[PDB]
Amino acid sequence: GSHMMRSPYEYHHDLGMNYTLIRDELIVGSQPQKPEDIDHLKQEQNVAYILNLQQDKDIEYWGIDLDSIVRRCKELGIRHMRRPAKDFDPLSLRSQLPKAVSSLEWAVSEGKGRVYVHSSAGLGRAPGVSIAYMYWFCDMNLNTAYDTLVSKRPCGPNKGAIRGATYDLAKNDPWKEPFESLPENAFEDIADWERKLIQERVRALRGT
Ligand SMILES: OC[C@H]1O[C@H](O[C@H]2[C@H](O)[C@@H](O)[C@@H](O[C@H]3[C@H](O)[C@@H](O)[C@@H](O[C@H]4[C@H](O)[C@@H](O)[C@@H](O[C@H]5[C@H](O)[C@@H](O)[C@@H](O[C@H]6[C@H](O)[C@@H](O)[C@@H](O)O[C@@H]6CO)O[C@@H]5CO)O[C@@H]4CO)O[C@@H]3CO)O[C@@H]2CO)[C@H](O)[C@@H](O)[C@@H]1O
Ligand SMILES: OC[C@H]1O[C@H](O[C@H]2[C@H](O)[C@@H](O)[C@@H](O[C@H]3[C@H](O)[C@@H](O)[C@@H](O[C@H]4[C@H](O)[C@@H](O)[C@@H](O[C@H]5[C@H](O)[C@@H](O)[C@@H](O[C@H]6[C@H](O)[C@@H](O)[C@@H](O)O[C@@H]6CO)O[C@@H]5CO)O[C@@H]4CO)O[C@@H]3CO)O[C@@H]2CO)[C@H](O)[C@@H](O)[C@@H]1O
Ligand SMILES: OC[C@H]1O[C@H](O[C@H]2[C@H](O)[C@@H](O)[C@@H](O[C@H]3[C@H](O)[C@@H](O)[C@@H](O[C@H]4[C@H](O)[C@@H](O)[C@@H](O[C@H]5[C@H](O)[C@@H](O)[C@@H](O)O[C@@H]5CO)O[C@@H]4CO)O[C@@H]3CO)O[C@@H]2CO)[C@H](O)[C@@H](O)[C@@H]1O
Ligand SMILES: OC[C@H]1O[C@H](O[C@H]2[C@H](O)[C@@H](O)[C@@H](O[C@H]3[C@H](O)[C@@H](O)[C@@H](O[C@H]4[C@H](O)[C@@H](O)[C@@H](O[C@H]5[C@H](O)[C@@H](O)[C@@H](O)O[C@@H]5CO)O[C@@H]4CO)O[C@@H]3CO)O[C@@H]2CO)[C@H](O)[C@@H](O)[C@@H]1O
Repeated sequence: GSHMMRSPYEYHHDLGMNYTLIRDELIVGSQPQKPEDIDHLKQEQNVAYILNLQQDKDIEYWGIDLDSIVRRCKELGIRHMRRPAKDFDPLSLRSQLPKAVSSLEWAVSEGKGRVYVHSSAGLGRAPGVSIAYMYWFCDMNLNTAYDTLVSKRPCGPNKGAIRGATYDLAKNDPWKEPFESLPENAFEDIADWERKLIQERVRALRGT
């Protein structure tokens, strides 16, 4: 009916799982709600991996029977991966970014089909993870990676968290140069050695 918009971006769980193709290897969207959403993704999008960024309490709140989703994945040869991060929490997204990205980049490199990256709405966590991936592993800077995502799938993923994760992986002696004491554009882009260091540390998180 008639209604003021709660916030700038709203999650309409009642409209079913939604998603957006961002690059050919990479889909970002909301939680699959049923085993049938897995079949959809296999049949329509050649998805061979699911990266789920939700906590257990998210999954309980949204009433999802994750065991049956995961069972369907196994039946269809899809690999289902969990890397939880807190909802509405940019410091949690930041802390978990490197592990989440290692799972996504591993899957893309394995090459069996597309990767479906999701959180609850795919408005916060999953877009952040995807933007970090395109920045660190697809030879862009942070602003270009950010716009690649939000121009296709509008939302306000937290840029500071991604930039802060880039610092966490790349900066020598952080205690000497705290993130908060550095110019705001710091680590919006990276030198070649930094890009190589970040990639080595991310790939070394594989299977951890
Ligand atoms: O109930 C929830 C569920 O949660 C846990 O399982 C999840 C797990 O936490 C989560 O990471 C993910 O698992 C993914 C992973 O993120 C992906 O990256 C991918 O892992 C493969 C990896 O990319 C490959 O490199 C390969 O891993 C090799 C390593 O390269 C080797 O070095 C060696 O790793 C060992 C490592 O050196 C040590 O530090 C030590 O940490 O142990 C490591 C392994 O013992 O071996 C591994 C191979 O074992 O192969 C990986 C492919 O298998 O794919 C993973 C998905 O399978 O998602 C999980 C699912 O939610 C929890 O652990 C579950 O029990 C729990 O049910
Ligand atoms: O630039 C625009 C916009 O960008 C940013 O907003 C983004 C936001 O930060 C990001 O987290 C996301 O927001 C999503 C959210 O991730 C989704 O999950 C969905 O939210 C619904 C959620 O799934 C439900 O569980 C429910 O949340 C309830 C909780 O169940 C309650 O417990 C309570 O949680 C509060 C908790 O007690 C506190 O500890 C703390 O965690 O705060 C929590 C909430 O403040 O309340 C919430 C809500 O009342 O219902 C949720 C529906 O609201 O949908 C969200 C989008 O609507 O995506 C955003 C956009 O990309 C930026 O941060 C903003 O400032 C900026 O305006
Ligand atoms: O040897 C490697 C490298 O060394 C030298 O570069 C160093 C610079 O000389 C030194 O000044 C320092 O550069 C700073 C810069 O001073 C500072 O302004 C900041 O740069 C900002 C820009 O000011 C800002 O406009 C924006 O840049 C945009 C850019 O306009 C746009 O064209 C596009 O390409 O993307 C950019 C945004 O991603 O933001 C940047 C920062 O994000 O920060 C710099 C910090 O490093 O440090 C350099 C360190 O190497 C040589 O001059 C150089 O040619 C050598 O290759
Ligand atoms: O505004 C006009 C500006 O233009 C010219 O600078 C340009 C550089 O010459 C050019 O190379 C490019 O800068 C790149 C940079 O080379 C690249 O290394 C990267 O910079 C990163 C650092 O890698 C990263 O470590 C981090 O730097 C921190 C640093 O760790 C910290 O200790 C302290 O020094 O603060 C730094 C933050 O400034 O962050 C930056 C990323 O922000 O990416 C850079 C941006 O693309 O572009 C420069 C600007 O266009 C002229 O040389 C210069 O004199 C003029 O000021």
